[PDB]
Amino acid sequence: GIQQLLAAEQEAQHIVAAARNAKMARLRQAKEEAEREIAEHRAQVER
Amino acid sequence: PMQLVQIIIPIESAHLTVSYLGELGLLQFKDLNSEKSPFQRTYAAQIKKCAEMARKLRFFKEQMLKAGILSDLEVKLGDLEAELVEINANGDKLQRAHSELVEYKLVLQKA
Amino acid sequence: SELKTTLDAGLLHRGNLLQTIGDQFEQWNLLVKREKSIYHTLNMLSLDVTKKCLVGEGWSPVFATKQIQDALERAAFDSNSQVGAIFQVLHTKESPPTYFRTNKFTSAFQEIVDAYGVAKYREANPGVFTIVTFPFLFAVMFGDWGHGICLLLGTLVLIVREKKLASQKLDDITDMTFGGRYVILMMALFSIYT
Amino acid sequence: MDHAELTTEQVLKRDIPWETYMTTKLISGTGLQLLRRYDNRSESHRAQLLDDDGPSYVRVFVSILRDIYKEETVEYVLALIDEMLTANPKRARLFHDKSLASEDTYEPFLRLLWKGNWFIQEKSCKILASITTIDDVLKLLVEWLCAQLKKPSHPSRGVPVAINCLAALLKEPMVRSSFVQADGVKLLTPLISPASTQQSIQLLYETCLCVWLLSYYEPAVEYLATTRTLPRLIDVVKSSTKEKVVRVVVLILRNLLPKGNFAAQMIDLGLPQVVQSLKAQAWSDEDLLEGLNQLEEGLKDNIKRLSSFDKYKQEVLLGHLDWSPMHKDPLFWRDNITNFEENDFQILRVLLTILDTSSDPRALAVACFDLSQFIQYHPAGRVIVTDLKAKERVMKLMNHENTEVTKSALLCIQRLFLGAKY
Amino acid sequence: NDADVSKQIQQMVRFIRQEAEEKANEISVSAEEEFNIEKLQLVEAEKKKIRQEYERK
Repeated sequence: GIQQLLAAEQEAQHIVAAARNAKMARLRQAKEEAEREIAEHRAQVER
Repeated sequence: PMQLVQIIIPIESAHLTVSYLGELGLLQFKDLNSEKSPFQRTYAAQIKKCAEMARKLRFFKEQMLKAGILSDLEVKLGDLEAELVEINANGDKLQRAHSELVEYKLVLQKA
Repeated sequence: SELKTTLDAGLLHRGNLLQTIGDQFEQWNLLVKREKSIYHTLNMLSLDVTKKCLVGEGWSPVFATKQIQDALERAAFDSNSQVGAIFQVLHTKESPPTYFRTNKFTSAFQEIVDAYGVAKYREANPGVFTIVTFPFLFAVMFGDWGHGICLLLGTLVLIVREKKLASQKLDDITDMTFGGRYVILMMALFSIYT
Repeated sequence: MDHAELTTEQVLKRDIPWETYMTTKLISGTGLQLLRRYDNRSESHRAQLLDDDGPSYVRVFVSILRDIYKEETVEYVLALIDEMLTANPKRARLFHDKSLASEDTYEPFLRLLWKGNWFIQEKSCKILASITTIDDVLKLLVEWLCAQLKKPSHPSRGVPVAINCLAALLKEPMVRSSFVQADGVKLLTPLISPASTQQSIQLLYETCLCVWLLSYYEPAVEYLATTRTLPRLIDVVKSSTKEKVVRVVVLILRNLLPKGNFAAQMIDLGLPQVVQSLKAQAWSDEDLLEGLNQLEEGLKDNIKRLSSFDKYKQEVLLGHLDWSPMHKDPLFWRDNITNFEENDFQILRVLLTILDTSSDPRALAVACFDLSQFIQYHPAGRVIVTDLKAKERVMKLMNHENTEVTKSALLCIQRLFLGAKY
Repeated sequence: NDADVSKQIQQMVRFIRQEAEEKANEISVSAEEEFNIEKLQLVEAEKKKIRQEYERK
């Protein structure tokens, strides 16, 4: 009952924490990847 | 022979469930959350807003009774009360102007 | 004269508006009563954010709980919610207050008898015997078969006019007397027999 | 998902003895043996058989199941394939392997589109999950909806199952851009407001999350601009109690907020009032409340632009006056008095003629409310209105029907009246 | 048990579906969109600067 209901709440909280971390993870990963891509694009200008 | 009943009404229909229960009425309310005062509590802040709306509605009803009337909803009632108050103020101002002009007319006629 | 005419027009418009304003406030009174009841329930009963629902416990008649909880759950489901309300039972060592069901005629006698107190959920209810015992004893002190007829006739008019009486208000003593019309009629019949 | 699970039950319950059909040549004999092995990959994992370790063996069996066209035969295998992508113990790798191998991906494509409605839903689910340009091409105005939805309901029986396939495409931005070229956008906005489901939030949430991704795509933003009742769809999502469902409607609205469209929503649908109503609505998510405050800030910037138009008397010119918050507001009205009196109340005089005759009683009422603002600031402005006959119209207009027209006309009659007699 | 356990499982399913499919999905998709836009917003300026340097050369 109360313990059974608490498990769903704990799972929801864990999923919320994962989603919160996903923002920073995606931001940093995209920043690095697009830095590499922009470096390649700037190299293209040299060619 | 009554007995305890424990249930949970989801917030998606908590107000609807409360209204449906109050349509007939079977179980008395508990008192667990009453120790937190009208200060926030579970929904006492919402209860405070509802009480303010009810006070506005009561003021409107008292004004209507004083006017001899016959007896989102809270917002509409407040708007109607404000309109009635404005109409009464306009009527009072016009009556005062009429009284002043009548006094001036009487004084000028006597002169 | 112009200012008086303007004031009269404004007063007429205000009265016309108030004619419907009072009609709206008639139902707004019940709306405010329901809002106050919901507010009292919210301030008295807590809730669980984890359950995302208002939860608690309270006394309810078992016969009533056999249908009332199911009806509430069905209404909650019909309220377009993802799931209806619960109907689970609860247990505790405390003895909740309870009241025996009151009939239309037995209500007055039950209220008169209950002025001494209450009992457990299904404990002794002396009102059952006293509903007839009090007429069975008060008759002797006023036994005269020329006045009991008058008392019954006086009670009879109250019973007949009950349809209009239930709407129109009366004097506080008159209202208290009208509240026990059936009991008065029974006592008058017993007095006539005595 | 429970909805995926209920469809997955119908198939895995009903049994299909391939080897009898294989003798009839309906299915390959090796494929028939493979189909039993693919379903029992979990049993092989319990036995620790080497077959469970190899993704290719299950992928070959999945390809044979994909080839079968009959819905019952395909479902008894497609449901197992859907379970395999869900369960690590049975054929967890095969789903990624099937996409990697050209033949297995082609077999899923053959299963996709033309198939039994239960099988078509199952096939259009495994193909959608990464573990594709061909999948984007398979998407069309009818889509898998011509079978996943209530028409040809079979087991999937649900527009949301078709919407789930659309939501999967939303994840690939180019595929969403391709889906923008496809029509059904007007149907999608009404469909997003799905009201009937086991969970009310589930019915509209899947459409809502996809709508936020749709806002990001610029071609889909152009499609969104064409779509109408966007405020009504958002309002129905706001009406839905679940905070997350409303938050997705709010997140999409904030991400795609166009100041012009938002101002139009504020002027007609009271979007700023709706932001106040968002605070009035209970919201579990902090972000949803934060978004409502953000919406009011953006609405306030739009109101400042509206105030400049009100002083410019842009509505006066069009004779297409509407209530707006700034014109009613006193501080804006005090500045507006001088702007309305451009030269001897020339701009006001045009409004006075519009007040005397208007396309709508409410439009005349809007002019009367503006006249009450100007009359309060300057008594002489009312005298010009009397010359325009607006004052004469006001007294009859109070008698005239319509709540807005009567209330504004009564205010105009009293506004003149207070000043005539002192 | 019975109605009680049915309500419990319904509450669990509703909570998981509201938190995951409606909310957590919204945060994830917002994060993905921010990842798409934000660094390209600086890549454009870097490209403009590179073009200016190439023009000077």
